[PDB]
Amino acid sequence: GGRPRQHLLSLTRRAQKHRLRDLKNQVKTFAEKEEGGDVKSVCLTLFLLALRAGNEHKQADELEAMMQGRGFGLHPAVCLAIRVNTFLSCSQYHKMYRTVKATSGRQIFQPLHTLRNAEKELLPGFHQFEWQPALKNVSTSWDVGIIDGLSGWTVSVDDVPADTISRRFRYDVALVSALKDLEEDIMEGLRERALDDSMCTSGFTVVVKESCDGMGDVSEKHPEKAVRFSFTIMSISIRLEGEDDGITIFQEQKPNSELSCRPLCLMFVDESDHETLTAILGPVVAERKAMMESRLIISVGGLLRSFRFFFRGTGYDEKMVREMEGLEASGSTYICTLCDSTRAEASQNMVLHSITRSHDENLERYEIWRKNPFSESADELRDRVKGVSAKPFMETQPTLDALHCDIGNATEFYKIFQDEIGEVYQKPNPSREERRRWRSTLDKQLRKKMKLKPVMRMNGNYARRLMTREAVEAVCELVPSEERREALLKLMDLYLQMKPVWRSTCPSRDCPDQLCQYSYNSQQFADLLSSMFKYRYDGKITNYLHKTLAHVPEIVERDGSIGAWASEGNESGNKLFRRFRKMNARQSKTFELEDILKHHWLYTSKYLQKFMEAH
Amino acid sequence: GGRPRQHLLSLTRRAQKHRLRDLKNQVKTFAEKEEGGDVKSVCLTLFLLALRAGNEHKQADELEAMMQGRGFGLHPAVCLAIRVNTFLSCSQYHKMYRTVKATSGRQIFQPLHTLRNAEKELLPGFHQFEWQPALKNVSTSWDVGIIDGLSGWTVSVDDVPADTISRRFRYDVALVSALKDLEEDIMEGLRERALDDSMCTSGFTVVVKESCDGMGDVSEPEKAVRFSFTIMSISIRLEGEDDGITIFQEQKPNSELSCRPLCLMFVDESDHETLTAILGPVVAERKAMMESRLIISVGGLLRSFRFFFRGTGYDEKMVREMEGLEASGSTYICTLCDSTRAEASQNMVLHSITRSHDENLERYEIWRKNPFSESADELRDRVKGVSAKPFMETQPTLDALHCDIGNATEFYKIFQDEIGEVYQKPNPSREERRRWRSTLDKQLRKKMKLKPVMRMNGNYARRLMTREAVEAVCELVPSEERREALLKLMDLYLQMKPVWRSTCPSRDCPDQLCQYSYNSQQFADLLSSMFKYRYDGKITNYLHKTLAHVPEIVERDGSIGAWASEGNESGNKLFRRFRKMNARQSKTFELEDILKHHWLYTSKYLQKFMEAHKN
Amino acid sequence: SMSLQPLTAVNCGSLVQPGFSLLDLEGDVYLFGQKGWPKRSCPTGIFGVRIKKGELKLRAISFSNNSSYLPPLRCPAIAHFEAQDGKPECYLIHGGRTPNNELSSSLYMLSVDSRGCNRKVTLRCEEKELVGDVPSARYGHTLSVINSRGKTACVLFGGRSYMPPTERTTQNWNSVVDCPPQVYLIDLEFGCCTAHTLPELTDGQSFHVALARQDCVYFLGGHILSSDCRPSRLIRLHVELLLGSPVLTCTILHEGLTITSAIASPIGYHEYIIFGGYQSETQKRMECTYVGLDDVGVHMESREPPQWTSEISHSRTWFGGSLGKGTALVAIPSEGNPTPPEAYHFYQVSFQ
Amino acid sequence: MSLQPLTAVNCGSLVQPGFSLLDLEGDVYLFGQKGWPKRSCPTGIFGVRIKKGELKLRAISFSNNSSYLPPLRCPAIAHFEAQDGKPECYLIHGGRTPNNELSSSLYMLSVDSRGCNRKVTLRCEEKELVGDVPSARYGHTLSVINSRGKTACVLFGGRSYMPPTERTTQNWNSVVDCPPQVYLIDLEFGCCTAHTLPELTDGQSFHVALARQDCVYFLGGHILSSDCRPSRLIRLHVELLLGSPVLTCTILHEGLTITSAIASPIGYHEYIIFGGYQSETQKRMECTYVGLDDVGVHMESREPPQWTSEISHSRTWFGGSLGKGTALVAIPSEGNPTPPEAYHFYQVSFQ
DNA sequence: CTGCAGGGTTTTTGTTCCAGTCTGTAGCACTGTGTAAGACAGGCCAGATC
DNA sequence: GATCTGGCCTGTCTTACACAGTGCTACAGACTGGAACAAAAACCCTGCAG
Ligand SMILES: [Ca+2]
Ligand SMILES: [Ca+2]
Ligand SMILES: [Ca+2]
Ligand SMILES: [Ca+2]
Ligand SMILES: [Zn+2]
Ligand SMILES: [Zn+2]
Repeated sequence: GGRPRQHLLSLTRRAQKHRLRDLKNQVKTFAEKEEGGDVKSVCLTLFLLALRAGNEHKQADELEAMMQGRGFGLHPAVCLAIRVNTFLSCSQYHKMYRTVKATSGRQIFQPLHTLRNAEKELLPGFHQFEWQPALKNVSTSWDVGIIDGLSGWTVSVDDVPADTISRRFRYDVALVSALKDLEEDIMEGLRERALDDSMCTSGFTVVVKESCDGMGDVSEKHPEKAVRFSFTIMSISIRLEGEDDGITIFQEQKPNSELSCRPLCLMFVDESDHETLTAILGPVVAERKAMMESRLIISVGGLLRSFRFFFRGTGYDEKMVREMEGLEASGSTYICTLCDSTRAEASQNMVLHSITRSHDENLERYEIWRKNPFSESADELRDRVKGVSAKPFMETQPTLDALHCDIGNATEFYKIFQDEIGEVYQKPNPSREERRRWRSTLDKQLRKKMKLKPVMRMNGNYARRLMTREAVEAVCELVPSEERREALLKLMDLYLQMKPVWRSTCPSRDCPDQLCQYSYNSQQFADLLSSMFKYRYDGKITNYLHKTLAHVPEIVERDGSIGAWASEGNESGNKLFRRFRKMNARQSKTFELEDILKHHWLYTSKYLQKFMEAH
Repeated sequence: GGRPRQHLLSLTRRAQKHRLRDLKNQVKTFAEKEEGGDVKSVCLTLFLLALRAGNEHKQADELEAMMQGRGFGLHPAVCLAIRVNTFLSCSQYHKMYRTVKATSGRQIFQPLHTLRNAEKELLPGFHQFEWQPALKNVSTSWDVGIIDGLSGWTVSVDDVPADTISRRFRYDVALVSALKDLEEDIMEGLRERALDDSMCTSGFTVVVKESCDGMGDVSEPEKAVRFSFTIMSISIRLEGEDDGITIFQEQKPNSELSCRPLCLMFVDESDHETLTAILGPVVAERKAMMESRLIISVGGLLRSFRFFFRGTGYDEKMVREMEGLEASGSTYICTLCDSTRAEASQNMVLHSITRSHDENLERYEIWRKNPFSESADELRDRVKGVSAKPFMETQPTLDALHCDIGNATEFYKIFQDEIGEVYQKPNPSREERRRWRSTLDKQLRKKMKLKPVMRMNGNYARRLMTREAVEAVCELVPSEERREALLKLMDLYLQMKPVWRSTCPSRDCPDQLCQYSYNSQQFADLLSSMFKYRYDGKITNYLHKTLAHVPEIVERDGSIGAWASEGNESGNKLFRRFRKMNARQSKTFELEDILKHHWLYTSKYLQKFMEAHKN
Repeated sequence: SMSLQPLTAVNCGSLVQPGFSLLDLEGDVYLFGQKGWPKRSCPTGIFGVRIKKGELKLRAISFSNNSSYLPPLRCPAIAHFEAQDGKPECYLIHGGRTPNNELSSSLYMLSVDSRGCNRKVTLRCEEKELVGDVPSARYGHTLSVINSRGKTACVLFGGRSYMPPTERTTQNWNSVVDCPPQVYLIDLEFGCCTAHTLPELTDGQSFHVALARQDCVYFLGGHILSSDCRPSRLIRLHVELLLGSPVLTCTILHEGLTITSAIASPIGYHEYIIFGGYQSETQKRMECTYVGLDDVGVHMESREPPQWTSEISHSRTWFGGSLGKGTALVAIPSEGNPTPPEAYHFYQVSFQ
Repeated sequence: MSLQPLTAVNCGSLVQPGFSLLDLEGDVYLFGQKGWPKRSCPTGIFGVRIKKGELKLRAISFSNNSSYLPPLRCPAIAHFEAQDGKPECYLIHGGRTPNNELSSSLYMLSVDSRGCNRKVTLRCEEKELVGDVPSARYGHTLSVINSRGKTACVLFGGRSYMPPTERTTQNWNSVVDCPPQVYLIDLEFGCCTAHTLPELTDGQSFHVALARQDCVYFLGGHILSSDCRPSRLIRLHVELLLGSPVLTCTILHEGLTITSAIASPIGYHEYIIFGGYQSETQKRMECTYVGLDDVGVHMESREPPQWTSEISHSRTWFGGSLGKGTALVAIPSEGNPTPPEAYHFYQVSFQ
């Protein structure tokens, strides 16, 4: 008969060897002839490919990790990244940490104190530097961390209150933090571009983008208004040593997305009151002005290397732009921000313009206003000085906005439709309710054709589903005359033709065909407006019209993009700020923003997002 | 020629299968010829031998623990424990997870959907059971889960509308879930008592404690009520002369981590209608449940269960509102005797327990029918304060927390009256009352450092009854006699506070219990001697409670600090924190989320994964 | 015509509950039924009503010694017992649903006994037992008195109820089903009770209004839950009290009306005008309804509806009762956060 | 000696903690509007009128012969007496601007024409300064003197930002009293010259002055460096010993300690005063009446009008002078929420 | 010898289809929150007026 | 020489609206096989190139 067959994994390893000696020696001689006797790797690959037969990837991946080295512990860096990236507050961390730690026998996470120790390498204040020449009226330190913003108001009762609350850094140390962070990426640009290392020590140029926006009435059950002033690295090119008009090394690839907008200052103040805003932002301005002259020295990759700067101040909505620039607010006679036209001198001539507006000449105009060396009259002085009223203080390249960039254009097309329902050049005096009747019939028409329920005000999505040759033809169904229909078709066709040019990121790379052909297209546009629709723009024009027909090509030639400076991006980070406050309150206002900024600036570094693989 | 063949550990799995095809089919034929056609165990044993022949024993032992023993990281159960025990959201959890796996392979945590499948093991509706005998007027179902709380209210606007948002469990299923939770501890208890397991499957005994009191201002309607219960103790009766063997006794019942939620409703505790209209089904459950024997397969053996209930943890206001007695501080105060208000002043201490729930019913029938044709208040006397119909049998006890806070506010206003020389001036002024408020306010602001609120919490009381703080307060009232008098009062109070705070006074302080009668008696004689000016005939409720009834209560019950209501009002903080960071959020769903989370938050099969692997 | 005036209650906003009733005893008007069990301020629940200078005031009522006290029912039935031999003047109440949502199923004969002194009223009750063969517990029905040459009795019909006690289920413990179409001929002395079936009573229903005269009764519109519909038919029974079997017959009318949870106003002996309740499950009626009746027949024609305010024509629901003799009280559930806490504005309507 | 509340009807959000006021030819003019002027009003000078207890406002304008003025915050005010050659005027210098830079440029403000319909015209001749010019500084004071017999002007007080050699951008909003050297201002030529005396041991701020017949008397103030609130009431005597602007000074004993004063004269040289604060936590509450003659100043305390409690427990306050024993004060109005009108007004008067 | 064009060689890697199987993510229903576009009132200035 | 109203201008509520956060779910795309195949990497190896 014989001994009954037992399952091989229940017998001792001696009986397993007895019953598997045949296959053991077979695989031995097979490995000798095929792979040079590498028995362990061959039996590993066979065990794996047998595991995947039953679609059981999991345990095979686990054991694969048990092989080719080990990853028992977690890099403290990634661990701090995982506390921040998820808004986990301190004690929350400590709790989950104790849990997992004494769960299974190994220190998978790192604990608090070592986390914070390793973290202190990432805030401002950790990489010494010189400055050539030494800075103009600037502190000498390089470890000075989070300075309170108040900037030493003697708490004296007599004067303007010192109750305002503020926390920030020193601009320079912030810049050096961001750069010393980005060492990995700059060395990647070096390895890609195939450029020397001993001959890349001087000719750098970093473009740094400023931005400031108000932020209203932080909602908390239990200290409402807020202002956040931040910057963002944009590009770094080479300049050594021949012609090299420009060789970019690291161009940011998600310009606006709040993942890259490093906060620098925060103040429980209101967007409105010029006073306290300047009273804090002064130091920042002083540094900025003082910095652009000198050049910067920093060790990166062992070689101390040089850095210059140019600044593109863009990130503001028009109110802030008038404020810093000194022009009225807002629906003024000096409607533009680059030309000087009123409404009218933009109405007769629309696009045949030239940008001249500049900072130091605004200073000049202001001095002229104050002294009035020609002793002319009030409105005389206003017009002869081009609407400057107040001594501005901060250089801002007053660029067009990308975020709206349409909403005036939207509501303008909306009104135009409502009027082409009507007959304006036959009845140039419509009444109160007839325009409403026409609007309602237009809206019901659209609702029946393009599924766009009526609105009160123009969001983006509304406009984007509006500006369609399809919606054009659908609304044309309503206008009677077979003639003006095709006219506005030509109109909206040109407008569609030109939209992406300004909402682009790099038309010099994206779609240069319209860019090169743009100016003539804008000309045809203005022609159609003045010829077929003069009834409405005799002397008054919408704000954004001046921009969108004025300087878009000239601005792009000045810079080379539009969206790559829109503060629309910063408007995201408000979601961050508010939640951070809701989930990492201290909470006394003195340390409230202290920790807010600490955690925020932590959130916004490359170093950690690189550990956000999800790959 | 031929391309050089690289090491086997670098090739792709398609190229690896093509390189190994020969030995792959050879291992297939060897497994099929000699091992019953199972290649998986064959290659497992082969990799085992190729490792163990290399004396790299750690890696092979870890592999052998991974197979047939659940390695695969840490656990699904511990994972859910972490995910709840620190409030991490679902997006939060997944973001942590895909990171912690992305870098540092060998995934530790588990994805979400595996926790979706895991949760089905701890909610209600999973472990089968039945009643012996079957249950009257309760459904035959057992696999149901979270039930819409209305009990299926007819929506017809003619009747009272279904204006309420409420979800709950099926009380019996909640019970069986909590019991099958306590299986680990009951098995260890059968161990420790040196008791058999296959035998003694007949005399199990469970006691259940249940409480309910909501909170105000849940907003930014607005109120809520929370009815929850907690397994208290569990003992065994077999089989005769043996009075019983306490198997498990809850070691920290007063704290949060044992308060299983069972119903929640957006109702006020005031409008007595919607309250019963919801809580009805629980009433039917309780009533029909007192008799039948429960049967669960715990520890492999389906064993009998009985039930005694002890309804305790309602704060006094509701205890009236559920005993239909006059609301609330009228001449009838003692919830346990027939005593008047004044008959508690003439005699304060010598009273017998008379209140019998079923006699409250049978006397409410005497109220209604009036067999002796008595007038209104004569009948109020003849029934001894019974007005409404009793609705829920509450065991005749009191809470610890609200009783001691009432003592705290009583001694608070005793200070606010002794700071006035009121024993000479019998009628103080309201504005002088407010100024005595302010002077005692700065008094306790100078020493012991506590703040003013218009309504009081627990720490205020526990640090408010101490002797050196009394001497910090005695330093104002001028007399030398009254100071020593009420300091003797504070001392005698410390002779008795942990007597009702006792968990088992026959252990913690039998000297303070056996002398309790004499302490209360000296208390009463002092009130009659030196403070009779205030307690001529007007007494406060909690004072009578703590003075005349404590001894018989503990003598019959076993403790008072046991059945206390600490957990409820304290964990409504956790309710709030839940609705904050875990809601859906939408009315009909806020609960069906909150309840799942709450009942999850409180299972031993999790809490052990915080303490048991902490020490 | 008919007219409305916006009122305001001075010191009462928490006694009136979604359901209540109204009663006239000897020209004197009494509210009934409060939210929450009796407070110490009034151990009765009955309240004197008053409407002056746009203000709504209230007062407490009292009882005798042989007067058993009454639990605060919410939606009972009502029928004025005509003041006659021997004991005027009763006002029967039964049996509604209780605060603890049970059903009392108890007949309470309520009347006035003495006065004053100073506008003061003293009442009594006799919770009468039912010998039978009694009607079961239920609610939402209505009943009225009849006289058959010349015996006098009182009869009920209708109502909903909880599920039968066997099939009752803890997850359905609050749903309700309509009563079986069996009418109960209620003697008062003695308190005998007898149930009667009607073969043409195609189904039970609820929430109907009805009135009797000279031993013949007409039942108006309510609701049937079988189809979730509201029949606009009308029914009529011709019944008398023959010794000793009070033989009874009933039959259908061609067309009645579609009203639910109405407001019954008297003007005269049997001339009534109704203020309407609800048309359908979400659309309430708005118009009046005059109904003449006699031994020739019921003769019916609409009336002119007043001009409602913005709120009542835009609120979700309303309810109220009649102060008697063409005078009435209504209520609107208010909307406010903060609560005023006046959740109920008050209007008064009348005739001419 | 009484108070009465006012009502900020509208235009309330345009008055800020610090500002100035000028009485001239009836109409009183507010100065120092928060933020740069709007197109609502180009100049910034507002005309204020008050009827039945209302606080209403109207805008002003200039001729072409005029310069346009920055809305300075805490300048120094000085009344030019009406006589030859060009009466009459008010002098301002130099305060801080809505941008925290500083003027160092006095202006000579006057009225020009009216009405026709009750309307006013002004001009603003900035007077260029040769010297030895004063450096920009604020909170300081100026005064006018007419010394046998030509008229000139005297400056004193002031803090600033540290000189731009230790101008430190962490402290870039510090302050420290300028070295106390008086300056002498002739109208034309603007022969500005510095002087001092050893008695001028240290210089103060927020100290209201008062002059008459070229013998000036300095009132209570404060010094940061020593953190004291000294009592050093001073007298100083000047005269034009051409070609020498000879000066003499002397300390006097009695000097009250009251900061941020509110000066409303009534008599020829009689000044009833409020005073902002007693100590840098505890405000002053009581009034003050000040005589002075060729013998000298003589003190007295009149009756304090009954401040409502709401002002009594304020954290701060300030005010200005409406003229003739009557004046205007303001409260930072704490409301939950803000109205956003942060300033109720109570009116004050004499007898 | 070099030089490249490209012939051989084995070895990556995709390559096609049908039945499963896991999982990562987008879509859905949902009311709290900031908002800025617009209705507006109400005040002011010039025009017609007293 | 002083008063009254339409046009209009500018600060002010207010209210539609996006949009963000959270569980839940559904679906789609990566994962299993046998043959039979271009197309390329880089060793080699010839063969026409001086
Ligand atoms: Ca903004
Ligand atoms: Ca914004
Ligand atoms: Ca309570
Ligand atoms: Ca409470
Ligand atoms: Zn321009
Ligand atoms: Zn008692």
